[PDB]
Amino acid sequence: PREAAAHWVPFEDKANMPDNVPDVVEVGATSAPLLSASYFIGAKCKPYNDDFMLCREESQGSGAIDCLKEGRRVTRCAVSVIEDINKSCLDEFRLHWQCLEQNNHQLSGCRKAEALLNKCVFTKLNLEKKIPGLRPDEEPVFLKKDPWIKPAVDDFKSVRAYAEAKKNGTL
Amino acid sequence: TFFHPKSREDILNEEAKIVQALNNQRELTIKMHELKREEKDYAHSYSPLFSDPVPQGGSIGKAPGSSRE
Repeated sequence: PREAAAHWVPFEDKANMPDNVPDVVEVGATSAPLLSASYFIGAKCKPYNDDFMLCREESQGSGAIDCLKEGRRVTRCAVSVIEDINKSCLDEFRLHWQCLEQNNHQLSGCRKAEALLNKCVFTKLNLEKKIPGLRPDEEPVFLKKDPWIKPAVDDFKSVRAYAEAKKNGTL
Repeated sequence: TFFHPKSREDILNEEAKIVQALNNQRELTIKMHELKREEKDYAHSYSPLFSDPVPQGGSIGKAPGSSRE
């Protein structure tokens, strides 16, 4: 849809959900860690997200009231992902999303921390980043060795960690 | 003796043939006035190829839940 125009007062609703709709926890994670975790979530919640959008399509207008179960399963899959991250790969996740916040959420400025995060989650949770729709020929941009576009300032903590990890062989 | 007119019978047959053809034109005229102002098909009226009238809209933010029947 469109945005508000010419005037608009926010207004909430202090009511509760109907008793026939059970209760579900919320993701509660903000823009940056969520954007970091997007790929790991999509690698794990693919069938659930697809089933959600399919039941929205089949309903043909009543999607807001017929797809609640599917959206609930999606939310739970997401929470399991982020809980696995915070339990296991916390500091690397923090490096990534803070490196992002000190940019415009351009992923190009955070490749080192992204590398450490992909490595750790692939070794522990067995979840890898993948950009689909590409041919075997095209080289995905997060694995290019010497990209054209580089950040204005490589983050400090990320750089120290990347160097120490090459020295330790973890990468 | 010089009076050599066409017979009554041939005259009547010729006039009958004329009236028959005129009635044929009458029926053709009515049948065409009816064939026109009869509802046609969408393909004959708008688009032979894309005969599906149903409008598919944009694609840049296609929202699942926007199709309907």
